[PDB]
Amino acid sequence: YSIEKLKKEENSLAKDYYIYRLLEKNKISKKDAQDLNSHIFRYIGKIKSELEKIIPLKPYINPKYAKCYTYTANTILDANLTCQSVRLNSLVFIASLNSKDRTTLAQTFKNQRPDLTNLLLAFNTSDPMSYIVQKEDINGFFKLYNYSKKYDLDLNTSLVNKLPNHIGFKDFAQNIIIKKENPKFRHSMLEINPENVSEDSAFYLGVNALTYDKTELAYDFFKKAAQSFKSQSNKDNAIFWMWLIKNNEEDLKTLSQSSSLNIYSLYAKELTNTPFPKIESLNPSKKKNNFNMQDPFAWQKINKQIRDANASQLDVLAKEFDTQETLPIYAYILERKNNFKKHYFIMPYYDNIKDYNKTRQALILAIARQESRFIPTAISVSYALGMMQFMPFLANHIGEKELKIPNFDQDFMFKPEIAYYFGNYHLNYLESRLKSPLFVAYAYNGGIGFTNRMLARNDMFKTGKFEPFLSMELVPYQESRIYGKKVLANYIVYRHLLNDSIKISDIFENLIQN
Ligand SMILES: CC(=O)N[C@H]1[C@H](O[C@H]2[C@H]3C[C@H]4[C@@H]2OC(=O)[C@H]4C3)O[C@H](CO)[C@@H](O)[C@@H]1O
Repeated sequence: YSIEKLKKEENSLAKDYYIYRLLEKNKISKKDAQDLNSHIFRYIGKIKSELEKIIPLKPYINPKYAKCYTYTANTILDANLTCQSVRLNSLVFIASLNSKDRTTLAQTFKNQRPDLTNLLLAFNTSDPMSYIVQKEDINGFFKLYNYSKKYDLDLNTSLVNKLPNHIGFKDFAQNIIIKKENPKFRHSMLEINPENVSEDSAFYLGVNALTYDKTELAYDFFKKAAQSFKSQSNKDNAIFWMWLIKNNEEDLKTLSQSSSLNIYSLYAKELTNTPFPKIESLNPSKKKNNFNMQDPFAWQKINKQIRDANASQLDVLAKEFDTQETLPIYAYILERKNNFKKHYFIMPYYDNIKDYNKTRQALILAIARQESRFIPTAISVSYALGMMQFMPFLANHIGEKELKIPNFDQDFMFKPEIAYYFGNYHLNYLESRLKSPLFVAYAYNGGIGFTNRMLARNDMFKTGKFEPFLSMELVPYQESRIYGKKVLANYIVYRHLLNDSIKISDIFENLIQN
């Protein structure tokens, strides 16, 4: 489709994908690209940097403060007082000034903006973080952390307990704990009162406390996380820790009776001889309908209707799409429609995988459920394609160089036959090197480079009191940490449905290297 037909379609990730594809093939003229900013659902990342190679946009700065960016560190004392304050938002700017000008600007600002005063005087020292910490300036602490992550220093109880009141705190704690940077910051965060944190912050501080073997503080942190978490999956992750640390059976019972199906609730059910949860069964009699499951545009359309529906338009959609041909959509609508209380694990386009061994089938289906919910024409924000969410680099390399498919286009990933076959091929490569389906899941999402780098560390997936569950919490990419846990649960479930059950404790045992 030409840029002109693309312009007639609604903004969406599909449209973006296709505009990107013209860009990468250099088929968009400077003229085509004029009105094109209005035609991009999500102007971030690749399509942005690619369209800015044609029409650079170097904006934007408000007409108000335009005079203010005509001054440099050399001429800043000639600037009016508003301009002075604007430029001092940048800690790099402040670092650029000489110390005489910092002293002067610091006196100007001590009345109305002592935040500025403190940063100004801080950069007149060999250690700005220490100066800020001594003044207990919370806003300054975070501006310094964002400016430079290499500042590290011990923080007292008074101070650490103020940090969680700032929006930066969560990202700050997550980062330094899973990356294992700022050891003095980490050690100091052992004195945060659990009362003062909640949710993810509380959870990550529980993980922190485990790493220093402070199991009491860890429980309190995990407990506070259990009581505050919005989603049940996260509550469960926290209840599981509560149990592992103390071993109260009230905790494990709550976890075995969870409405959320996840690895922690599954493991707990196994440990308590609780029966496997009820998996729905969808077998629509209706054979097909009008809907083109191979049209990416139709999907994005119907996907917006499903998202933006009262739980009553849903029942109109559910019935419209209650067919064998639109089964993946049916299950998608149903999942939302029953408020995520029912467990849907379909096996669509099964003829394409029925001749693989059942353990392989489970792995493929588990990946596809998380990647796509089995939507053939699914496109991610990084433009990963189809049910198995292949990046176009990898899809083209497999399809052109390896499997030598004739007339291979990357849009072939929209075909179930192909998605499942390339999925099988790529998983074969990963399994043969990594073995565990959890490790395979990490590498399917984050690449095998990152996974091998992680497994080579001697603090990851080794033996230890709290292993392998602690390592699972310390996987360094957030997206991959979450992905693994989910795909693993999907794997258990699908092995079960396939009559190829495995104890999840068996999976956890083979995560440890001896
Ligand atoms: C289409 C899409 O955005 N897919 C992405 C996937 O997101 C799914 C999840 C979260 C949403 C999204 O599409 C769905 O149907 C739900 C299941 O997440 C993965 C990382 O975990 C991504 O690797 C994958 O590309």
